[PDB]
Amino acid sequence: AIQRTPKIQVYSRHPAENGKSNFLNCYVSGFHPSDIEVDLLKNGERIEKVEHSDLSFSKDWSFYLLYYTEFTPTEKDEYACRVNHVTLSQPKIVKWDRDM
Amino acid sequence: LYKKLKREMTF
Amino acid sequence: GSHSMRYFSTSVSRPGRGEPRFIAVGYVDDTQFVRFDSDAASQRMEPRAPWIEQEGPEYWDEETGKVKAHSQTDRENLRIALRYYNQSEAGSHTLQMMFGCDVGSDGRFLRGYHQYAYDGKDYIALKEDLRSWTAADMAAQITKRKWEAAHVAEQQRAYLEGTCVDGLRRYLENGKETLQRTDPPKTHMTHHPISDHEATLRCWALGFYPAEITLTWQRDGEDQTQDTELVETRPAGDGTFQKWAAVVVPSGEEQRYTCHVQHEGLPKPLTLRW
Repeated sequence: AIQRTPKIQVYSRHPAENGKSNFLNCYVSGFHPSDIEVDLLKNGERIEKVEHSDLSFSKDWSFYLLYYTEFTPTEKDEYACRVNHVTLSQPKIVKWDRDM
Repeated sequence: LYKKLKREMTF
Repeated sequence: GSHSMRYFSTSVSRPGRGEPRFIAVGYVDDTQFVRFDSDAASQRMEPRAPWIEQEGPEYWDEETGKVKAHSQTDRENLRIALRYYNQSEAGSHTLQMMFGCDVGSDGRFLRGYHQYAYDGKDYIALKEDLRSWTAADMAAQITKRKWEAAHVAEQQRAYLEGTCVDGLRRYLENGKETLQRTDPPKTHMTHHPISDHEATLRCWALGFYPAEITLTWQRDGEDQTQDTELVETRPAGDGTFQKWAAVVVPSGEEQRYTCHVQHEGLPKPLTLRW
């Protein structure tokens, strides 16, 4: 029952413009087993309406999921992505960079 | 178009 | 150019919570089209692509009948495997399954795939010659000996070549708008100091389809893969994809570096310099 730590990437769909409607994507990949919990945060608070893509895997049998939500960033607002998995001693939180 | 094995075969 | 269509099946047991969970998704190249979910209340194959919503209900009823047949096949496949390996039923185990076919630029058959994986490792799979099976462990040799005697390799070969290809052929017509397009990436560099003696050079590729791409860094025309950080290609969510690679460089030696991008939608590969 092999295990894989997920590769987390948080990012905007289009390069961010403050006050313009974008999509926030958190993309986890290369993990195993398949059960995973992903949340999206605004200043540390979980975002309610969030859809995820369908469960699929790559050629190496490693799963990848895409959690996405529509949002309009500001200068102030902090966003992040929180992922827990059986391979993680604690949930890992990834803050969204405009340049990543 | 999904696979259909006429007689479904298991391990 | 060449094209591909794949179905990915994932089954997971949940011992205290009852029946295993089955999830299957269709793909043409990097574009998803259908999906199916065991726990979904619809209990039907659902379109995830706009160009496949036009199919008649005769189509949907046929597909949703076969995917349910596979779902219960894998549910019993899981029971056989917990027996085969003698793992306790308290544990939760996974069975992944993939099948599909490839075609050339003109549409002729190229390759085919029929394979399973148990708990992330290869269990069984169909060889490229499509007359034989590769079986890792002695549990899979049993199923191999089962599937050889039942002539399974011949029936799937008929599917893969006959049915898998013809469906891919109509899909590539139905979706000519989206599928057969190729989106060139929009590229640029970003510069991010860390110390006063160092800086970070990042080379971006944005909004490209298909997702297959090659990113490269160089110094004076010589390849730098030593210091390179390169992220896995990520879906943009709109149907396109994004990727970037980065190197830490001594400041101010920057224009001494070049970034090189290759993609199908590019007539010639690109060279970016700071």
